[PDB]
Amino acid sequence: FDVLTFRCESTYKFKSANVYSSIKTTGQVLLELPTKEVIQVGSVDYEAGTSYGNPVTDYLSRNGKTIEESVIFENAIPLSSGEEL
Amino acid sequence: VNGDNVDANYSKVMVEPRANMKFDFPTLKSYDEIKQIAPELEGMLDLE
Repeated sequence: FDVLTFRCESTYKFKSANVYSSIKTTGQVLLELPTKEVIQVGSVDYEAGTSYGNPVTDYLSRNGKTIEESVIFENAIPLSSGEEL
Repeated sequence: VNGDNVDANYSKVMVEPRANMKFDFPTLKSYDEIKQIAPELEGMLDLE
């Protein structure tokens, strides 16, 4: 595999204000073939108790870019102006 | 997982060194040691 997209979901439970009592992080990992077929390579199965952060997301926070769909313009354009609104 | 408050307690506090300027008069030997270095010379020279 050359590139992998991790489409992931998490379930946190808390024990104090910013510590976690349990983390369950599952998800699917994905490969784009040159024939544009998407086949799953493997899975994520993380589960821990009494943690302070999610390792799975912190690994993806630094070692990859997010698949960004909300692409923001450089200068936002106003649609209508005046008192009309 | 274990938090950034814990892993600071994994590194050890090293000691920076300073200088220890003393004055150090020459180290006086003990008197029973001073007579093994010099034998029966006692009471012979006038110290004045």
